[PDB]
Amino acid sequence: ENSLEIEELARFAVDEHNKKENALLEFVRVVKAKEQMFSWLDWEETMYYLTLEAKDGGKKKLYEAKVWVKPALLWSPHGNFKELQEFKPV
Amino acid sequence: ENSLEIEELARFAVDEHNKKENALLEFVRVVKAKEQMFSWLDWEETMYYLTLEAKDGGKKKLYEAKVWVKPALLWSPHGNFKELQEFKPV
Amino acid sequence: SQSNRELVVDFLSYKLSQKGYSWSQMAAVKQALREAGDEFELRYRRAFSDLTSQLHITPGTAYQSFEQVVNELFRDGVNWGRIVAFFSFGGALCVESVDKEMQVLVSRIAAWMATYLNDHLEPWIQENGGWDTFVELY
Amino acid sequence: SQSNRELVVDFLSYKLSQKGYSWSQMAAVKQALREAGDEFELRYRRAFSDLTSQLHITPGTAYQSFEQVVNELFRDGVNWGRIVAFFSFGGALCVESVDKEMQVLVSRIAAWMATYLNDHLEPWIQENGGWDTFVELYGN
Repeated sequence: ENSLEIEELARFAVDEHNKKENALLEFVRVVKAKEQMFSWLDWEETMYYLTLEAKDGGKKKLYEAKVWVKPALLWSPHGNFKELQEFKPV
Repeated sequence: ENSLEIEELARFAVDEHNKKENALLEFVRVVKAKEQMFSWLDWEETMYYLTLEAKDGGKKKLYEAKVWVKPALLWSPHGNFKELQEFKPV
Repeated sequence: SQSNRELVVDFLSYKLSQKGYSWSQMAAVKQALREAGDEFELRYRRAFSDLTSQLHITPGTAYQSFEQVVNELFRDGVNWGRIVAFFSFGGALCVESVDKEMQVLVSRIAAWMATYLNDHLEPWIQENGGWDTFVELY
Repeated sequence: SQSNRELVVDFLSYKLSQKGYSWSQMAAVKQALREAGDEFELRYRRAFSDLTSQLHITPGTAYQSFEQVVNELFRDGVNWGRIVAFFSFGGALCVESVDKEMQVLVSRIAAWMATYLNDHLEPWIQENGGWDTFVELYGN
């Protein structure tokens, strides 16, 4: 499906949160994903708004995460990169 | 002459505090005053540290006020610019 | 043809300024005057308002009217603060002119400002060490 | 003096820009570049921090070595976003030079920058409507 893309983005979100906050959340699943289109000058960016389930001390819980997919600046021709904009519990 | 200016700065302080706080304090007298000279570029401004008694609904409590006085630009009938910094009980 | 070089110097002058550096001594003077003017406009909002209310530029206004208000600003002598006020005052007159769909009068105001600086203020400025002394004071 | 005239034009251009006006069409171009530059550096901090570190500037460094690292920046398509990146790069080089007490390099980097615009980017700029088109792109 397309889903494989959305699941990678929720996984990334958790992994990056763990890196930033020294945390131990375990990804379970994506509950709900929304996209929007954004532009900066003549560059296309995509913001992903994800709701996901993840365990904190084994207790399954709900989290809202915002993830950019922005174009890549140098050497790799038409590449992207991800970046966790925001990550919060519902 | 120096003394009368201090009183007028005490009166303004009460009157101004009376309009922000929607309070009805009645000025009585100035117990104590000290002043500090600030620069801005090559202009001299003054900060006044005032202690004043005033009747809070008939009861005569002490207060501390800071008034900030800046030199006028074009001539004014009002003299200098006055601004209330803080007004709080002892 | 000098277009691109101009964008370049302007951009680098900006980027250097963000770090407390400057492109040239003149750029240092212009940055100090921009920041001093904004600070004047906050810290002396009521006084600046009173100054600005003295004169509204219209197509029929002449230099003498501008010189009249500004002479009053400097009646007790020249100092750096009053110089900053004279710049903000000019700025406000231009902005007011543009507000009214008459940008054409902006040139008049710029010429008038330049003329007043050169005829009345420049001796004081060189007497007191030039615009480099403004820069350290600010 | 010319210099007092310059102080005045620069002050008024600024005070106009704070109310959304401009002194001229050029002062507009300058303003949009400044603001686009700050935006680029803020939102692509790592990719900018990346690009800066690709040239160690010294007083022996020559144009071609600057030409090469920018020839890199644009090889898979010129766009406005990337022209902003090019300006920002020059800015970081100038700041670096001044950090090491080599202010003499600043005017050399600007000259390189201007050479690279006039030789390699000016065709694409005129073909894409010129700098006025950038100002309109940045506006909405």
